[PDB]
Amino acid sequence: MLNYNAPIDGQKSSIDGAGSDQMNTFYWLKKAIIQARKDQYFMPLASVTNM
Amino acid sequence: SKLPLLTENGGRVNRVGFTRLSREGSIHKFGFFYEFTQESLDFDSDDQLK
Repeated sequence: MLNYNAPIDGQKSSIDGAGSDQMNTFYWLKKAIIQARKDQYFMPLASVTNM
Repeated sequence: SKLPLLTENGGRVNRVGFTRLSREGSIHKFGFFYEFTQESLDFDSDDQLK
């Protein structure tokens, strides 16, 4: 029984012999987890005087 | 020496015989098998491993 073992942790899969290993070992979700702008007081309470 | 020289009075002379042989041949069996676990086909880099 050729078993998948665990390529991520180092154990090569059985069918992948000699110098070979699995070449799609995870999934990129491609949806980055980003942060938004910090809440801004002070700034919107301001009048402007053109120069 | 062994020519079928037949005379004119005939008779029981020059008698021969016949034989036959036989051949033979048998049948054998061959076969082999391989094994796989479902994970080793589901979780794998290549699609059509089978």
